[PDB]
Amino acid sequence: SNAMEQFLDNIKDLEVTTVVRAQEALDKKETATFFIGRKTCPYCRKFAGTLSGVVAETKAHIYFINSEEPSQLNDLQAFRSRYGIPTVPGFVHITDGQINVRCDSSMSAQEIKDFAGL
Repeated sequence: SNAMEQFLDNIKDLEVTTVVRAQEALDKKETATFFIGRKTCPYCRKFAGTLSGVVAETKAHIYFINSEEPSQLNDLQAFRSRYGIPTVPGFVHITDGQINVRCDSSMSAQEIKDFAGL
């Protein structure tokens, strides 16, 4: 749909990756932030609009994980189960071996910046 195409535009400057890359950030004590969601969900689309603006404003590097990528089905299931992400959108901030998860499509620009340490 037109709205899904707007989603693809909104996420154009996010870096597509997988849950394995998030686990690497945990294990290596890296700081990295991930938006996990799907273009097909209106709440993911709302969140992606807000996030898009934050990325444009800050020039931040934030990752995107497609929560319905066919080739990633059981890795996604396992990660979402292990880290408590039963709905999308999910916003995941990893730093110093610690993971923080928020599943709330309404997060404001400031809340997003606060959460991602921007």
